[PDB]
Amino acid sequence: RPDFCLEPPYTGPCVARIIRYFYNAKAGLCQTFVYGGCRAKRNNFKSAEDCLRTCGGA
Amino acid sequence: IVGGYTCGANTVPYQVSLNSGYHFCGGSLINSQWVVSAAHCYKSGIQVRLGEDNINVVEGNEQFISASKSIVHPSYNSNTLNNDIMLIKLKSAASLNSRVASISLPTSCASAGTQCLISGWGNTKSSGTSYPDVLKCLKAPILSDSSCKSAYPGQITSNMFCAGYLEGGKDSCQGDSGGPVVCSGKLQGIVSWGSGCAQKNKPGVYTKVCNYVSWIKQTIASN
Ligand SMILES: [Ca+2]
Repeated sequence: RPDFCLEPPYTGPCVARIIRYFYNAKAGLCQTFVYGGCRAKRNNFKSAEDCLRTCGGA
Repeated sequence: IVGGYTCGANTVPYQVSLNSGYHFCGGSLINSQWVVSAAHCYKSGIQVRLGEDNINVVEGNEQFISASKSIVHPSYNSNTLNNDIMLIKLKSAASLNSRVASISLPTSCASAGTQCLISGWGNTKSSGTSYPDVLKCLKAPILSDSSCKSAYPGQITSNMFCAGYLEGGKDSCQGDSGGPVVCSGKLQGIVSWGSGCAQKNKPGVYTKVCNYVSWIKQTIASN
């Protein structure tokens, strides 16, 4: 329900080590994190550009 | 791999690393032109790295071959994770010879208690993050379907099996996905998912390869 841009990054149950971006509202910037490969939440982007376009300013 | 040991350079010749600008998943070579991995490891521009030990340094026995085809199981369910298997065709045939070899597919499924070898370049810490340079190994037993379902209520399908130790401390972890679970020289599982790493009562979950042998053989032969 709340702004998905403010949710902490979600690695998920799968065990891959895929680098994705998430918007870090505390730092005011899109940062990288490890995504496991499945069950991604919305604050998970394939590029800094996608992250900024979607969550910039949150 | 958490709680494992250094395998030793090229001691697991069928282990490959899937690279997309960095290591993100593992895989198992089953033929000079084909690799088996997990469906959730599907990515564009995959480069398969064979003959690897130190994943961060060129040691002289590596073969970097790009994927020409990455076929995810037609019934893979990205929500339940059922049918988490993928076949990758290599653009050129790999040169097999001691340090690079294929692993046999199973002729029958493995029973609970069967000791297996799980390997990968994934995180080695149950708390925190530390990625190894060299390949890590872990000996772990296949667990009963009953115990697997008890650990993960309503999440275990007929195409999944648990392996590891309920006490915790030994398990596969982020970066190991798609990698091998070999028992008695046969590829019985593919690193798929879990709950945290090496946590008590939360063993790793693996794709049950024995249920896909017919599909694997026919798919490889028709591509
Ligand atoms: Ca290397």
